[PDB]
Amino acid sequence: SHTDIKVPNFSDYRRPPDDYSTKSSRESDPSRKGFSYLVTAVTTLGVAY
Amino acid sequence: APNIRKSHPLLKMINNSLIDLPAPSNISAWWNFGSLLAVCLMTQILTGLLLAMHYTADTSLAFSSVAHTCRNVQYGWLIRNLHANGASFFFICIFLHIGRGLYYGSYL
Amino acid sequence: APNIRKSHPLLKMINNSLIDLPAPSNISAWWNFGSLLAVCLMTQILTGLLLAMHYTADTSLAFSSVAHTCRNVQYGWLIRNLHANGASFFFICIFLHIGRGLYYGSYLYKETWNTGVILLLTLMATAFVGYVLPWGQMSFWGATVITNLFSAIPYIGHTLVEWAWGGFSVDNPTLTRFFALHFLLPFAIAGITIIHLTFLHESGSNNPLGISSDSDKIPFHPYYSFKDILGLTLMLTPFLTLALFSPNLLGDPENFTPANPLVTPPHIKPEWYFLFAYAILRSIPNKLGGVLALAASVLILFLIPFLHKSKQRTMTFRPLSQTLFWLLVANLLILTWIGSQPVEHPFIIIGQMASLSYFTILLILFPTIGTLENKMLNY
Amino acid sequence: RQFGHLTRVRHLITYSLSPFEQRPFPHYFSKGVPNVWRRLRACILRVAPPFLAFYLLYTWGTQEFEKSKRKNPAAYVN
Amino acid sequence: SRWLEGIRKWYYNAAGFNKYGLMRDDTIYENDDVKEAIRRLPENLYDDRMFRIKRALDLNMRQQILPKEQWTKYEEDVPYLEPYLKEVIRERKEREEWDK
Amino acid sequence: AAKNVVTQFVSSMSASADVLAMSKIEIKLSDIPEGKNMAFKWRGKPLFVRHRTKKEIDQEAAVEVSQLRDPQHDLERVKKPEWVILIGVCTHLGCVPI
Amino acid sequence: TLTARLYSLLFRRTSTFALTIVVGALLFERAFDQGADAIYEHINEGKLWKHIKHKYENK
Amino acid sequence: SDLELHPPSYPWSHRGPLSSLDHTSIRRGFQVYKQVCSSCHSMDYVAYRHLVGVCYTEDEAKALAEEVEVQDGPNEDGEMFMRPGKLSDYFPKPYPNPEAARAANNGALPPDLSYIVRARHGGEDYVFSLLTGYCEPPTGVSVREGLYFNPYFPGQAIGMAPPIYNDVLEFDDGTPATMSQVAKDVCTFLRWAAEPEHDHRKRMGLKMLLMMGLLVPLVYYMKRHKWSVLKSRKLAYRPPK
Amino acid sequence: LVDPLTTVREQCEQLEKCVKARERLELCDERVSSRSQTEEDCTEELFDFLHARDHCVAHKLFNSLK
Ligand code: HEM
Ligand code: HEM
Ligand code: HEM
Ligand code: HEM
Ligand SMILES: CCCCC[C@H]1C(=O)O[C@@H](C)[C@H](NC(=O)c2cccc(NC=O)c2O)C(=O)O[C@H](C)[C@@H]1OC(=O)CC(C)C
Ligand SMILES: CCCCC[C@H]1C(=O)O[C@@H](C)[C@H](NC(=O)c2cccc(NC=O)c2O)C(=O)O[C@H](C)[C@@H]1OC(=O)CC(C)C
Repeated sequence: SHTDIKVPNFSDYRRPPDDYSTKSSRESDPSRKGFSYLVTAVTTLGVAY
Repeated sequence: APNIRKSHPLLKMINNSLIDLPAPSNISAWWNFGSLLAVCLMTQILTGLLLAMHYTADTSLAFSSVAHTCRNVQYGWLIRNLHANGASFFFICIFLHIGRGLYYGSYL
Repeated sequence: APNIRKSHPLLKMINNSLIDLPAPSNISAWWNFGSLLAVCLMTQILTGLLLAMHYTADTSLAFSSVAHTCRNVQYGWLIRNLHANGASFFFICIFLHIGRGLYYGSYLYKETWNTGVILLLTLMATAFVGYVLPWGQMSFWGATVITNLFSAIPYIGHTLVEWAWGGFSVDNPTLTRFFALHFLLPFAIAGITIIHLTFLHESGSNNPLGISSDSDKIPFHPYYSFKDILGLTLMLTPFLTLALFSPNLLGDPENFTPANPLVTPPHIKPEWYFLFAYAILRSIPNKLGGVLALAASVLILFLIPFLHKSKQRTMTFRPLSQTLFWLLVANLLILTWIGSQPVEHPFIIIGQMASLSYFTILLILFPTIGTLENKMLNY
Repeated sequence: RQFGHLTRVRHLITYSLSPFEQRPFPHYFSKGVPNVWRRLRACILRVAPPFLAFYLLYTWGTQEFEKSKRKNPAAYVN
Repeated sequence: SRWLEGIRKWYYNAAGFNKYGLMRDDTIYENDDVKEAIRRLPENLYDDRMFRIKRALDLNMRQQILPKEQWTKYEEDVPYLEPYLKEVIRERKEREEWDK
Repeated sequence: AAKNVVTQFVSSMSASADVLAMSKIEIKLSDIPEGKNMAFKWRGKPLFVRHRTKKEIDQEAAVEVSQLRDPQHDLERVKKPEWVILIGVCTHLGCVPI
Repeated sequence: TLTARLYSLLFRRTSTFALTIVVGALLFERAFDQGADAIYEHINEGKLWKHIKHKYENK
Repeated sequence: SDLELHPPSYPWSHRGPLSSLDHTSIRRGFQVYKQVCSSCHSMDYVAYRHLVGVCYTEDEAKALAEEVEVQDGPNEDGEMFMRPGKLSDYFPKPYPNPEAARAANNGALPPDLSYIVRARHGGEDYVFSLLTGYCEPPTGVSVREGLYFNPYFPGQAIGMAPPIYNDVLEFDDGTPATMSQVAKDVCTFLRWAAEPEHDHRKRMGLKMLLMMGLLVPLVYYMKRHKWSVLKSRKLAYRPPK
Repeated sequence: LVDPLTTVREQCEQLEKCVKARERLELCDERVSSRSQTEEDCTEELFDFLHARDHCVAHKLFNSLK
């Protein structure tokens, strides 16, 4: 049917060790984005130069 | 499409800007100015491209070069003449083209 | 449309060729080659346009001018370096781009492919000129053969040349009229390239498996835009490395000696990105044959689409033709070596040989190993 | 060709995670590097051969040439 | 002396298109004939093929393949389209001949 | 109209209305001893003037004229066999023979 | 906690982000150069004119 | 016989993709050119102007260029006239024209050494060798009247007599003016001469390399960051039955 | 004043290869200057020497130069 459907396990498979249930994904990633962004922020920077 | 004049990426453009293009029935000469402007753009690019075949951009040679390009190159003189004048026919048409456009509010 | 990215005649084009363009999900680097080719077209047009700001097309001033453009103009030296090398990064990417296309039968998008050839041809053409410009020993003598190379065409030949270049011998005129072509041509490449992509878009981009991709296809922007910016920096680093560390690494030094109409350098090795066909030309002793060989040496790409027999598009599942392929890519890397090599028995033969496998591998082997593999599948 | 007119696709459930909720890095040393080799070793025996062959034909060719240059101690023993 | 049978088996695993997990026919370039062929396919097999292709693509796009297990075995490869495709072709060849 | 405009803007290149005729040059034959070849600056392309040896002249005659690409005996191409003169321009694609 | 402090304050508002790219670039420049220049020069002690400028300006 | 000898590689002080030119050495390299080569070897693409800030001082080069008079523009009565070489003049030509030089150098044409280093495969390595490397032709081999054997030169017969021996000059800095030594200094010069950008060009290369290093990964993350949406992804075919 | 070159060519002229070469030459030399009519030339042999000599000449020469 459709109830029989699940989002498979992406845990270790991918997922940063700040994401493995039992605790808000929020508060956590609103830190992670900084990083991935940090890079970009930098690349942009490096590029400017 | 059995058409082709419409089923070909390139070919369509043409049969869509020169053939099949809907244009108002009533249109004065003041509408040619533009198609002319093109012909200038061409006549200029063609002649000048060809005149550059003999130009020598450099103070000491620059002036003469042209003279040479005229006196020495077959019809080189004709090329120049045509060029310097296309310049004008070019500005003329442009000046008229702007006219027309101004007084038919094509500027809309 | 509240969109705008789609409601604006100009603006749409962009958000229709860089954003929103459906591209296959699975695409190897061999797909960047092209976006790169562009960057070359640019780097070339930008630098050269800028280098022309100092060039002085005229025998007596031509050589020096460049030197001046280097020694005198701030970073003028950098500009040159970059330019002469873009030439290569340009031919490299093109040479790879053609590779990829060949071995994924992208040549099935025919038009997009045929236009491609034209580009090559032109890129080969424009690069021929321009190199004449600095008017070095090479510049000159290249001008004299390549041009004279049209000697072969009967009736209209001897004449077409004594016109090709200025009067009756590569001299000042030929130079000025070359600069012009060079200054002009690139802009043609740019145009055709537009025509090239147009034809493409008509038919989505290929994809390495050679099977429909509608099943997947991702929005060009988010993905491939980045992927290009990346590949930009990747095959940008080498090209720059060269230009800042060993510029003339690829550039024959013999050309550092101003032209002498009287003495062609013993050891005239054409530019690397030309050697293959070069070899082919000399290994077929007959003016005409020599030229003819050459003619088809490159003008053969036009036939690849007709010399396709595999029931499958790409050849990732065609291990047979697959190695035949590298037999080709190497058979090319060979012709090249044999091109940068003087004419003696150790070579020569090797030459005309590879300069035989070349054709056959294309004209015959491929299509044969082609149908064959289909039958090894009951097709 | 644009989007929404590509293919009649039925019954394909796909699950993907935001890039910020997953890690781009990825899993090198687990699936990463392994597959790399899974490939060097897969095509090495299909690519390298011809290149190798060239090499030989290159060396051979060069040596021989460099040889045909040196004198035959016996082109004149007298 | 050497079985074409024995051979095909070779080529099949050699082509290794089954490593992605898609039948022979799932590969044949899509030309006019095939398209018409596939357009004649029963909806069952169609969606089947689709997914197999999308999966194939998804793999390919990840550079990774299918576990040694899931590869499809030569003898079990299902020529799901060859039959339709053939009629097609002859249908055509029949027409092409009649128009002369 | 076109026919001409074309012809016109086609000769707007061929030739150049600038032609010379230095067809006349004086050479001190003693500048070229036996066995060597001197090159001269002549009419837009090089000019070869050579002093041939007894042997040189001898083998050039012993040449298998019938088996030649461009059959011509040495003696029908030069007046004084000890003296051979040529346009230092290769016929293939225009380089200077060494 | 840097990264978090950063995001919230610097990378969140597309308005801000940019602003740090700029002020950042200015800093990266100034620093990258001095660093580069030094790395370079040092790898060439006593060879540069800056280094011999002195036998007509001492050292 | 197209038989030739290929020049051995010397660890020049400036070979390193990151190593500039020993400006001190060029200074001498200059002097050796000025004092011994600039009497046969023209060097049209350089000019005292350059030396300033690279191996000489403004006042140094100025007085350095005074050292030569140059033919200059028309009078009022219009006539070439000589006058003190300014700072902007180009290194003096030894001969009014080539064929003039050829008539001064036993029928040979001493090539201009502006781009010599990069006009001959081998550059300095070649040039150096060539200079420091003459000798008696082995047997059976005979160089004709006016030429001088030098194995490293194609034909082995050069029209240039060994132009450099010990002491030929005296580097005012107190440097053993040995052949090997001077000949070195001439080559390091011939290099800068051929491409003044050298240093500026490598330094640049340095930075260029530190940006690739820094930029490419950054965008690589970004490329992966963005693709993870797909790399991660998972399919599944769920028909009803 | 002594040229570090000549000194370093002294040492080098002694390395095994030079000797095994310098010899190879010496013979040829007096092998050709011993006959009246011979096309042989001891160039090749000469190079082999040089080639080898200067090779180390380089590995060390620039050490004594300023
Ligand atoms: C001064 C230190 C000096 C250098 C350096 C030098 C070098 C040099 C080169 C590299 C060449 C030849 C390269 C080639 O393969 O053709 C060259 C050529 C000639 N030179 Fe020289 N030379 C130096 C000094 C001098 C001096 C003072 C004279 C005049 C006495 C002189 C002359 C010539 C001549 C002649 C040649 C011709 C070579 C030929 O065509 O055979 N050089 N020099
Ligand atoms: C857009 C149209 C063009 C304009 C408005 C134009 C106008 C001019 C003008 C007025 C001059 C000076 C002519 C004179 O002395 O009277 C000129 C000169 C020249 N133009 Fe153009 N030009 C145009 C395009 C071109 C093109 C496309 C080329 C080649 C790329 C070109 C190459 C030259 C050359 C060779 C000269 C120098 C010789 C001469 O002065 O006649 N021109 N052009
Ligand atoms: C399509 C790409 C281009 C190619 C393939 C190309 C290639 C070349 C090449 C190889 C040379 C010789 C460089 C050398 O001496 O090593 C050259 C020279 C030159 N090119 Fe281009 N060029 C291109 C575009 C341009 C453009 C767009 C212009 C300007 C319209 C330009 C202007 C020049 C100039 C000024 C020279 C002379 C100075 C020099 O030799 O470096 N080039 N070009
Ligand atoms: C003028 C320079 C050229 C540029 C800038 C250019 C650009 C493009 C680009 C970006 C694409 C998109 C997909 C890809 O990157 O591979 C493309 C595709 C293609 N180009 Fe070019 N191209 C050029 C020259 C050529 C040449 C010389 C050939 C001729 C053999 C060629 C053949 C193709 C083919 C077969 C495709 C379509 C199939 C596919 O993308 O998988 N292109 N080209
Ligand atoms: C391969 C050839 C493709 C054809 C390109 C060519 C094409 O637009 O051709 C016409 C339609 C164009 N004018 C008109 O359509 C037009 C429109 C309304 C009324 C009239 N007549 C008045 O009574 C017109 O004449 C005219 O102005 O030329 C342009 C502008 C263009 O060409 C220019 O880019 C060329 C420049 C870029 C060199
Ligand atoms: C105002 C700017 C408009 C943008 C023009 C610009 C536009 O087509 O930009 C991309 C899409 C084009 N390549 C691709 O789309 C592309 C397609 C499939 C895969 C990849 N990536 C591989 O992984 C691609 O990168 C790339 O090859 O540049 C062309 C060709 C054109 O630009 C050229 O005319 C410029 C020349 C004429 C000077």
